[PDB]
Amino acid sequence: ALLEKVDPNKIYTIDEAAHLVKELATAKFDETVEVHAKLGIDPRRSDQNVRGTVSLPHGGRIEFRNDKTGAIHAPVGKASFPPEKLADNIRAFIRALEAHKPEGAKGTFLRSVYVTTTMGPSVRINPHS
Repeated sequence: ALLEKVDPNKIYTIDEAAHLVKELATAKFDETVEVHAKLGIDPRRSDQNVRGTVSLPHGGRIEFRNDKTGAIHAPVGKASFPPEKLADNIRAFIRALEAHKPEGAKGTFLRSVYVTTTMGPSVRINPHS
């Protein structure tokens, strides 16, 4: 079972997650791996809008933007990808995100970061790993 391979309370490192999202993807087609991050901003305030692009080391087409709840979502590869390639794409997105903490936001910028495939449990990850 998948549920028992993921600890909902545990925070995983970028490497661990990459190797775990492969055991969660069971579909016969190739699921997309997606990164989500709840930002330390206020959706209410407009000068706290995060919108930038980034080139994935292993891919390339990706531009992010905060949603109505101050959250950022982005695909970082396919579940078929070798684990080390997912791990690099995950870091490249974060390291890029962190450079955009708006001047008008006080507090931790990365409040929660997790990874998911098209179906299944989410994998909470330590972004500083």
